[PDB]
Amino acid sequence: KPFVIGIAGGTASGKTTLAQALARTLGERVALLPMDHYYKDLGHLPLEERLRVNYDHPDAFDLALYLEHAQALLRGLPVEMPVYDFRAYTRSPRRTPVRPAPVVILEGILVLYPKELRDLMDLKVFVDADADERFIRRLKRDVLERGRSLEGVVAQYLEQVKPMHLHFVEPTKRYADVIVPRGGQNPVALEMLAAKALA
Amino acid sequence: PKPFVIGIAGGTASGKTTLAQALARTLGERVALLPMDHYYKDLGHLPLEERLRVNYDHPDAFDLALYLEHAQALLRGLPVEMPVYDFRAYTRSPRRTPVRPAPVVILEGILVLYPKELRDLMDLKVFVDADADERFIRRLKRDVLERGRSLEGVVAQYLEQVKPMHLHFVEPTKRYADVIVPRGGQNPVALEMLAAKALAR
Repeated sequence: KPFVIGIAGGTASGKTTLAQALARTLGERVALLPMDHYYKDLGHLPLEERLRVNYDHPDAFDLALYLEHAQALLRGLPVEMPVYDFRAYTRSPRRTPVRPAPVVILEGILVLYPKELRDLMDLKVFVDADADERFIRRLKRDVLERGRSLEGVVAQYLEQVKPMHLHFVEPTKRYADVIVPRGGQNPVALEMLAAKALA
Repeated sequence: PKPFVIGIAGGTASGKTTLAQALARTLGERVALLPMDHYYKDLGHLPLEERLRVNYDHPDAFDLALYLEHAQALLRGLPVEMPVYDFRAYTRSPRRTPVRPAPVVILEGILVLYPKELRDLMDLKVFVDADADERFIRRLKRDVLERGRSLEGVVAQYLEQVKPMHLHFVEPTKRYADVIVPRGGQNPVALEMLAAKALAR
């Protein structure tokens, strides 16, 4: 019976801001599950790998765990969402609690990739943005805010992000019920999504 | 009381028409529908031959001023005399059809999101997206099966007239939309969301 909204789109497409805004509009009546909070725990491998891994490939995601959490929230059961130790680039043993709610938001680049996930959604959304605009947003954030080097941002985008978006993320757009452009700055679409939820 | 104005664009046979009509159906007498394809310029001053060569997908074929005029009228709860196209003479006939005002107005058509003046009148800008191959197929099946056209005729007309206009004029307007609707002819979720958003008033 809880309302399930899946929100997909490219990295830095504004899908995150869109989901975060949707949640804040509904307050404690929601349960947001960020797929990026579900990378495969690779503590066993050295820090040689990890960071060297393609975090945009489906195999990098602990799909099984995500689905389970999605299913629990659906059956009114609270989950222990995984906290990521970005200090060592491995899943932190710390667990952030997610109280079940009448409306559930599943957002992430591959939230529309698996059928078992799509079937759980009452509403499917794809945040669309052009590659150049998505690259620019990620750029401005990493270089201007996070102090990353220009060169590094370019390389990581080209060898890791772009090939994954084209091969896995982009095709999932045809499964969406609604496609939202300018996901980070689109009051109308936000309103439409919230109103449907409040039903 | 504004009222609520929705722009609905998309390519030919993208299902934009199907979506608008179905949305208006849910809203009943509470909605005023103005398809821009009822606003092609009057070409009586042109000999029949010249009217046959006009590309009806070029924005120059549309009577923008008259459309913008009627849109502004309905925004004031004022009814309008929407024109009717005659297929016998390939031109706008003198006969009109009254469109009564309503709390929600739907401006639909190819290029409905093309002019700035029109977009400024819209509270919600929707673009119905569909791949060109599918748009061709849909239009193809409609013309051969329901209009008795040959496959060669539809292709030539599609290649020399429709495709270039869609690429140069229609496709670019997708960037102005607030929401993109795929599979416009069969999307109850999007249709419900549009219905419920209009029912907000």
